[PDB]
Amino acid sequence: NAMEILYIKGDATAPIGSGVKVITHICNDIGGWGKGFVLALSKKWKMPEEAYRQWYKSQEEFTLGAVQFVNVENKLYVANMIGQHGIYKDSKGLPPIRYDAVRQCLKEVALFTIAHKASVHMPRIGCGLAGGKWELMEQIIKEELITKEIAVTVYDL
Repeated sequence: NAMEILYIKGDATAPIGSGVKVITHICNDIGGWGKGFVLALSKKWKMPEEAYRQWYKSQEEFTLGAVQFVNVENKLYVANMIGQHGIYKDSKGLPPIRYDAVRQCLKEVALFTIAHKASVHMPRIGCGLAGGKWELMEQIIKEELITKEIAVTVYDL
């Protein structure tokens, strides 16, 4: 019980603190990169977007629950986590967010972060158009990261 999610004001593309850092965000499964946090990423680094777009074309494990890790600076990675289905709600009004997919992604982030002695930095992942409910998303993050003593910072903006 040593760790707790930290919430601060700011921009997850400008992560706080020291050591190796992984910026985690939720991507869709159709290769779309044009709305929300991805725009903040691409302002600062071309690599996450380009890696993701190449991944979409490769169709090599481009599936819900999969994660691509890209280096953007000395000691800084971005995790492109495929955690939402499509961009818009489906025919029965189900929002794109897939909580099970996000959890699977976070299991892979946990292993990566442990191996690299890293901390996690994120926006309020899933909130907004993906239709995620923070009270649920937060619980998944606590279970998959915080309980293993991986620091997590959520950036409000």
